[PDB]
Amino acid sequence: LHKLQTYPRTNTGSGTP
Amino acid sequence: MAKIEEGKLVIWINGDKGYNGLAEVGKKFEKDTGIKVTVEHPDKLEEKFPQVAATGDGPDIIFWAHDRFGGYAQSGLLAEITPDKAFQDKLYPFTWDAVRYNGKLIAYPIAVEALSLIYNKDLLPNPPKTWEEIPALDKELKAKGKSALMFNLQEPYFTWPLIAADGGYAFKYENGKYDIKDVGVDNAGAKAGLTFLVDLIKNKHMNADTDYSIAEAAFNKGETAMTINGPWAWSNIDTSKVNYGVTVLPTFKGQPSKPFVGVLSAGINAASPNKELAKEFLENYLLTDEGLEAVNKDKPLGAVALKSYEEELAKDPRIAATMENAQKGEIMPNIPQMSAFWYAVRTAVINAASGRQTVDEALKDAQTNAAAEFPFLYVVGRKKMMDAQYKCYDRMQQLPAYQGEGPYCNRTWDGWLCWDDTPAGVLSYQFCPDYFPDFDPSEKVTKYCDEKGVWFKHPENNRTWSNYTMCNAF
Ligand SMILES: OC[C@H]1O[C@H](O[C@H]2[C@H](O)[C@@H](O)[C@@H](O)O[C@@H]2CO)[C@H](O)[C@@H](O)[C@@H]1O
Ligand SMILES: *[C@@H]1O[C@H](CO)[C@@H](O)[C@H](O)[C@H]1NC(C)=O
Ligand SMILES: *[C@@H]1O[C@H](CO)[C@@H](O)[C@H](O)[C@H]1NC(C)=O
Repeated sequence: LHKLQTYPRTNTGSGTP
Repeated sequence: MAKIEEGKLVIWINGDKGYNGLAEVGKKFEKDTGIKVTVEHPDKLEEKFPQVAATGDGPDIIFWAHDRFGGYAQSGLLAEITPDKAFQDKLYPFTWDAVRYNGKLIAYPIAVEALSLIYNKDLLPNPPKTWEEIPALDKELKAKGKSALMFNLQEPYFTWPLIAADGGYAFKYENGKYDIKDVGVDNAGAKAGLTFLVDLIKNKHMNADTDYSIAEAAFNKGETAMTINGPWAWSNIDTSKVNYGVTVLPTFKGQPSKPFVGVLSAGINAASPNKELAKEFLENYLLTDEGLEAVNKDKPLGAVALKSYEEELAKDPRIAATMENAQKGEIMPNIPQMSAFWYAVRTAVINAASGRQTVDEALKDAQTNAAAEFPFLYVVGRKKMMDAQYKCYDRMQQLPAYQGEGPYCNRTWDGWLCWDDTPAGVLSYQFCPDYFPDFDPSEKVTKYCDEKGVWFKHPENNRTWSNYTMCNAF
């Protein structure tokens, strides 16, 4: 498990920029 | 609380450091430049900073040990610092490494902080080399109305050296990166160290409730023969006239106590309108022999990052001891999960010491109590995005019309990033933005200009869509 993987996941799908 | 304001500096630093000495460096700066420097020491400043910086407020400069700074940088809250190599060469390379995060320097190192054993030479002319001898020493001292040892049991910084001695660690480092799946208290060594602490308490050689104030008062009044503390404590001991020494921490199972070493560092708030002033102050006033001396005269920094002044300080045996304990310890990781680690260990130690949990139960819950802290590291602020938006829409007005030949996609703000006019068929790219802490700013965002001078639309909703998926993949 790497340091960015613990964070809540920011949406990057459709309906984002 | 003094407010952020162009043409002045506001500095936060912990109330156990020489904040009045730092303010004197500020007065020298103001004398030369006309720029006022205000130094404050709010409680829990290391917890407060991200939330106030997230809305564009907070101090221009924040001082803390480097272990907090990765969390702040991952949230986009710290300015990159950019000292020249000549300046970098004035500080020890290990101190710069403590403040290097995702490839960037994110603070200026100031002091190298390690705990030492502090002892009353009149009660105890030959301090114990081992933790294991302390119970018998306490028995001997209690017959004289004294005790062997009192130190802060409420903050895990102070108990950590014993826990780490025979195998405790925060996170495994391997293949160039930390593995955060386990906190390193799930080993026999960590358990043995915490068990030794708990046993001291069960056997009445220490009291679970002892904190920084209680321990300090007892040592400085000559009631206890030893304490464990850092160099910031030395001023008050000088005032008390106890005849004290500063020495290597005791060993445990033959292994050195292994303090977690902090590099007291100064970060620049990403939101500051005074970044250049802050750089000038830190490089050219504070990080000089005269600047550090002014702070040191208020409360000792201990060992420092600046080579020229450290070489002078290390003539003092107390400083040589601080460095010996530092070299027998471990530099803290700077990763965002360090705060989670500390919160978990805090609870485990208080719970085990007090008998609220067994040692085994307390260390088991440290794993899940650490993980419980992870979502709270998601602190974000809108300022960078909004500055980038404003810049984008301005630049789209001012740039001359496209002078290439053929169909192309128009200049546009996609919501997070700015794009120029792009030829048909080109996959444009730029670095991922640092708005969200699950984003890696060394990864790339792509935006496809299709065959007709039309930007790519996501097929799920047929809306123009830049591709941020590599920013937080895996
Ligand atoms: O107890 C956990 C706490 O430990 C360290 O804080 C130290 C700090 O480094 C020193 O400068 C001194 O002020 O005492 C503090 C302990 O009270 C970590 O730096 C900190 O993040 C952590 O929460
Ligand atoms: C692209 O920009 C040009 C010049 O600003 C404008 O005339 C044209 O209508 C725009 N096209 C689209 C598809 O928005
Ligand atoms: C976004 O980029 C990733 C990485 O190149 C790629 O796997 C994915 O197919 C792209 N998505 C779209 C819809 O373009």
